[PDB]
Amino acid sequence: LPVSMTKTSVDCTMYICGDSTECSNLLLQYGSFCTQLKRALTGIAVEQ
Amino acid sequence: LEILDITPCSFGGVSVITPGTNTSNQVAVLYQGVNCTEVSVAIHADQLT
Ligand SMILES: *[C@@H]1O[C@H](CO)[C@@H](O)[C@H](O)[C@H]1NC(C)=O
Repeated sequence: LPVSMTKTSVDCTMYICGDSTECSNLLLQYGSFCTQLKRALTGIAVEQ
Repeated sequence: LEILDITPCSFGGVSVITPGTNTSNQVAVLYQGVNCTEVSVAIHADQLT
C-alpha cells in the first residue's frame, strides 16, 4: 500500500519567467492565479 | 575550443521559522536544498537576491 508521494515545491516566477523582469511584470498582470498553485502544493506536501 | 557546462545560478527556496509574534520577535531562516557554505560566501559577495 503506498503511503506518500514525492513532495513538490514548484515556483511561479522561476518556472515561468526565468530571471526576466519584463516577464515577471507581465505575470503580475495575471493576478494571484499562481499563489493558489503554491498554496495547493504546500497543502499536498502537508497531507503527505 | 573547449567544453564548458551550464548550471542553475542558485534556484532554491526560503522558509522562515518563527514562533508567534505574540511570544517573541526572533527568526531563524531556512535555505531549501542548497549547501549553504555557498550562501555563506554569497552573503560575503552580497549576491543574494
Ligand atoms: C554539500 O555538503 C558539504 C557542504 O558544502 C560539502 O561536502 C559539499 O559542498 C557538498 N557535498 C555533497 C556530498 O554534495
